[PDB]
Amino acid sequence: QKARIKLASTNIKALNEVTDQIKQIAERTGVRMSGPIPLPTKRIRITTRKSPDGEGSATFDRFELRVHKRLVDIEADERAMRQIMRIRVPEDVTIEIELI
Amino acid sequence: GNIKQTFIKRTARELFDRYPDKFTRDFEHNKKMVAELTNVTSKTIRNRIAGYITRLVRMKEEGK
Amino acid sequence: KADYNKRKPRKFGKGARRCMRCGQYGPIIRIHGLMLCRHCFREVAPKLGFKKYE
Amino acid sequence: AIERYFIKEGVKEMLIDEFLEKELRRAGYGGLDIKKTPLGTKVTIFAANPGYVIRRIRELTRILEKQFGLENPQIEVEEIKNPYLNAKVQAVRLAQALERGIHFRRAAYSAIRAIMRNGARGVEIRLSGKLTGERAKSVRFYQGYLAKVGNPAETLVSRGYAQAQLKLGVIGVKVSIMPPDAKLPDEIEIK
Amino acid sequence: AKPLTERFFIPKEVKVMGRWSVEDVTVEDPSLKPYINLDARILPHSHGRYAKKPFGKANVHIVERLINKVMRSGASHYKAGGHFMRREHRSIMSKKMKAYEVVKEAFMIIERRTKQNPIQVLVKAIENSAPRDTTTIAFGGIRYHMSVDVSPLRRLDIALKNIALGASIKCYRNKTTYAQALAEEIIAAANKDPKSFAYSKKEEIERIAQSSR
RNA sequence: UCAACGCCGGGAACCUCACCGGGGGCGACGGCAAGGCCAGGCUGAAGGUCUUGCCGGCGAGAGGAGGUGCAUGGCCGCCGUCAGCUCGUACCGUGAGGCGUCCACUUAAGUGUGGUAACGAGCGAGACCCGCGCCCCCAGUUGCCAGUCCUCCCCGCUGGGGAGGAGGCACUCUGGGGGGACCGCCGGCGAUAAGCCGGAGGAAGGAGCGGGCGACGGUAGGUCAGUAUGCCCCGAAACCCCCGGGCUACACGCGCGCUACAAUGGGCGGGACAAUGGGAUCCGACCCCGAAAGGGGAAGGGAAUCCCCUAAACCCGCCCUCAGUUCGGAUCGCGGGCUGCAACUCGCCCGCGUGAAGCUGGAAUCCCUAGUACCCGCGUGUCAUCAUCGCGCGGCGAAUACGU
Ligand SMILES: [Zn+2]
Repeated sequence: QKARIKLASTNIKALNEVTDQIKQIAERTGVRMSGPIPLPTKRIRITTRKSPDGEGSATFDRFELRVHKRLVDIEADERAMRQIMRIRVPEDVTIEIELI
Repeated sequence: GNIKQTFIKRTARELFDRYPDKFTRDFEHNKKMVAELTNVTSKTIRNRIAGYITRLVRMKEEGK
Repeated sequence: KADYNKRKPRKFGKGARRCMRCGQYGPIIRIHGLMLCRHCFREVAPKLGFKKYE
Repeated sequence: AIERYFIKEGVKEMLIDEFLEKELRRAGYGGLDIKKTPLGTKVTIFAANPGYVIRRIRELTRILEKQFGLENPQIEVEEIKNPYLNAKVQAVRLAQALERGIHFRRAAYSAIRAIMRNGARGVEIRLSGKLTGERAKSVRFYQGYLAKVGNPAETLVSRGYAQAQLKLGVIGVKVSIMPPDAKLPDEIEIK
Repeated sequence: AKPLTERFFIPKEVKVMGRWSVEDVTVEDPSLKPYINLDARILPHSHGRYAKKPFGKANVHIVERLINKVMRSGASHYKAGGHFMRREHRSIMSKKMKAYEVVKEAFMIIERRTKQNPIQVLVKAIENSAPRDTTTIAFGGIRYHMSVDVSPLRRLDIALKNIALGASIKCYRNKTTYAQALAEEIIAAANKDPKSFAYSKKEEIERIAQSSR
């Protein structure tokens, strides 16, 4: 009877946006939500050598891509889904919803 | 080095030339006054300015 | 005649992976489905979203 | 899983951007944007002379997903506003000038004034190569303000690079512009 | 084997390792009194907290300093007893447990053989192994080998290093153990026997210094 | 030479490949059928080519891991994490040029306080960005289990100890937003200025700690063998494909390392204790085979849910007691396996045997100021298989100086 929402993004602006949206929805309406819950940030590190040749002292570039993760549970009302599915979902955010 | 730099010292002297008695000999009051009066977004610069102003006030008030 | 012109479909080895930008063979970043040489990755990383963060 | 096709998308976007930067050079290329609607791929192409893009557009629409494999692509063509603040198009403009046969001091000073007129706090152009004879040299023309080092360097400044191909060889053009809507940390304004 | 009342030892009073007191110990050199820490403790382990501060070593218990000296490999880049002592994989480097136990056994042996407090023994040994030296000074262009006095803290460092090196010497590639060697060194230096590396080098250093006065 | 030599991410079985031996393809554009194949033969093997027939109706451009890094672009190292490098107006000089940018004190710093033919500006330093450590607010799943309730099991002495599943977000942790440190207080030393050393208090004390971004310039420094490019050169070829060899060859001189020359130890059996990261024909718990390496099934997991994962050094007891040994472990024989189209040249693991130099090292020389150095193991990159390497992670944890 509860629906679970997973949010993933490289930017926190869109995340704050979507989460405040869902909070306003579930507060103006009568329906319960647990969260939002911050999951551990997932970072991808790629370390490579600068030089295109083999001469000179060796120096290394450390490149890092960060991914933030949020979780919510929304209680799965009918108006809930109808008013949640139609929200501005920018392109820098990935959303996945499932049932329990 | 604990050497306060150009704009720090200049802004202190200017905010002091103006609004003179709105500052006193306590770092906390001076800090919040600086925050009120200036458009600064970092705490380190604010605190250094406030400390320099405390020193200015001490020396002016009770000496040269 | 027309057969001795195309390469076999290797499954493993240095000769089974190219760089889609430069065409090199050897030193290819293999990490997370990416197929780019170190040079090309170091050139186009920010346009993919990587940063300093050091 | 996650990054397999996340990075797939990033890589293909970069490669298509490159193909287009190379095939839309006469028009003035400024960028790209992709959004896969449920109907198909929305493909926004910026430019400064949209007329050049337009049966060319048909050949693009087809070749794109004939070779790289998009699905249901349809292309839009916008026009950049204030193109004299984008270092990319300015670099390509100057390279095309030098290829036409104008002298480099003239071209550089012209571009500098034409950029600084329409609004800018600072500009820097660097030319490198065989400018005077068969031994190579480098020369810079600058004006105004810049932030060569630090984070604001990446955050605020626009940078561009291009290659001029003459009968003798390659000349490298580097451009860097600062916009007027900027401000630095120590640049305070006192109440 | 160790008996159980020694393998599982529980202290009740504040005492070095729970066994040996300090109130009956008395220093006599007025130069070294203020640098010989005799505070009542149970565990001499400071976890490297007093290194940054210049004179922070006067707050460390003598036993902890000795343990840290004993925690060594021997003699690299210099010869001691005639020869390099390089172990490099069978050394107790960054292993304070073993040095703790070595010092404990040595103290037990000392108590057994002397019927006194090993801390008093060690104190007298330091007093007798601390040298009161020469260096090179330029009075303008020209340089002379001169004789200069020494400070208490460097005296202590010297004495402790020399005791530990004497033990490492007498335990080198021989049937003797490190604890027995350390006990021998300490007793010898405390009763002023030339059998001791430390007393020997003290006398040699003062001898040379006397020349170049 | 520093700034070459575990460097070209260069751990090469085929490929990589650029080298050697031998084969087979290859004429965009332009004007004077091509090709597909049953059987047999040449051939390492091949409609590659010959017998057999049947079907089918000349110069350039491309390309080049070919030459030139002394024709270039872009990128990288070094001077150097150095504090330096320029401009306007005025003034001094016939002029090249000078001043400013100098003197005194002062900082990690052309960083600042005063004086002065200079007055004012600019780039760099700083400011800026990331992480560590302390406190507050918000949040409670896939993370946590203290206090609460119910079951179940065990011990000795009913007093203790464990396992579930309810139910909770107290604690830990996770991650967003805020606070906190400023020579601020007090002592001294300093021109009464800029500032220096110390004491408390405090999570933290003197740009708190550690990193990223490295100015104007120059080095004919390196890279055309990463891609791009001017000139020069190679068309049945230096172009494009397949087979086999080689880069793994060894009288020797060098750099960087691994293992040791033993008791500050070797072996056997018992007892403990992490973090970083990664994971679809991938990680693989759990069961069964096997002495070992390994084999057969297979839950779950797209990763706060499952897995890689009960690390070693350390502690306890027993044997060895200063010996070329129960140190050391190279070299060689027989056998058993994995990956892979293929393991001889030229892979990795397991068992039983074999048992070489080496007894602390001259002249000379390297790295290191604190959670640093020494010691110990692990992850990841490369990767079908292969780590004495690079990039990182935690465990145990000092000695000396606060100088010239
Ligand atoms: Zn590439």
